[PDB]
Amino acid sequence: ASKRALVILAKGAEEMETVIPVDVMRRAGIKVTVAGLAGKDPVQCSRDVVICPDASLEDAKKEGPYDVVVLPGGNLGAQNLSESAAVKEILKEQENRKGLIAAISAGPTALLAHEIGFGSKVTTHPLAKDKMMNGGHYTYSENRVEKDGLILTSRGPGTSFEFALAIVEALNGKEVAAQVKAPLVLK
Amino acid sequence: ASKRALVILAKGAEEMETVIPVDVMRRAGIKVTVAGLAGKDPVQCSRDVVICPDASLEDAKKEGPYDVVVLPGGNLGAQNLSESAAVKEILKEQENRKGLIAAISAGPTALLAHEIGFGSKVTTHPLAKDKMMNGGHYTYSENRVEKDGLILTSRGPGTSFEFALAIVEALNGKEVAAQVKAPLVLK
Ligand SMILES: [Cl-]
Ligand SMILES: [Cl-]
Repeated sequence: ASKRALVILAKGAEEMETVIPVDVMRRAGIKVTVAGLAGKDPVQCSRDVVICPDASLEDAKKEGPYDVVVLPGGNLGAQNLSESAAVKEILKEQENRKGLIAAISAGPTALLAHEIGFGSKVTTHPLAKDKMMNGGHYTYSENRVEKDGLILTSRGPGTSFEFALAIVEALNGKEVAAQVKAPLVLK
Repeated sequence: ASKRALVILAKGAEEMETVIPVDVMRRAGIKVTVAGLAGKDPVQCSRDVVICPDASLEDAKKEGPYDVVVLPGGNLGAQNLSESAAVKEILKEQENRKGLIAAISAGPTALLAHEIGFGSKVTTHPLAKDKMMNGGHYTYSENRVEKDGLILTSRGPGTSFEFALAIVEALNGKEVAAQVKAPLVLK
């Protein structure tokens, strides 16, 4: 049976960090739900790309659980994720069931907000390091993609392919990830 | 005065190849119009990401000319671009005024359809080479980004950052492109 991903899309999300993992996951045959934090309406991302979600988060969360919960970054997107009690419950549920949780750039700061995966090695965008590290609850990594325990993290738009393909490797295995990689014309 | 980009968005467009250049161009302070080929309504891209355009192409073309006309790829997106008389006229106008024309993956095959920039060195997605080369009207390149005459081309999702930053260098110069690059966390 196909693996399922939930991608939580908030106003101010980094659109590249949203679209790259959605697209690459779908290339891997993962069933991806782009879920609007605020409802079903279109979401204005950080650089003004407007994306129509597949479903509201309210609805999508009723179709859980998912094999991965994905948090794109963008500073204001991550702030919105961090403020959401719905996100908090989704992430706590995922952690409790030992499911993959994946977050990129500023997205990992929502893990901090919701007290998820403390004691894990994490990376973030370099500009989000100090936020993420407030309290010393995680160990920092400068790896382009990091994985420790349940928590898969990555740094920025420029690491989004590596992040997505890591998610694919975790869910569908290394061979699938390599087959999806080739037609992308990555370096 | 700010440079202006027109990005033509057709059903079946590769969403990564649309969003990466839009986002990176806006980071460079370029004023970008995402123009819907079919009108103002949301566009279903190749991997089912749904993007709401800024304007219809019909409207956006009245606000020309632009410093760059950008054609994302995706096989079916490029086919739709190739069939459009509106695209044909936009591209012919741009060529006539010696403006930059930029196309990625399958997107360059619309240049072939519309007889634009014959005799230029071009690259495409490897799977779009034979289409592009039908007739021998261009010279093929395996460079990740290629530029010859008016025509800037690139290969795939994985070359989209390099493509976008080439557009930025052409419009706003190398220093701007380097400053936009750093916060992306590219390899
Ligand atoms: Cl940001
Ligand atoms: Cl395609």
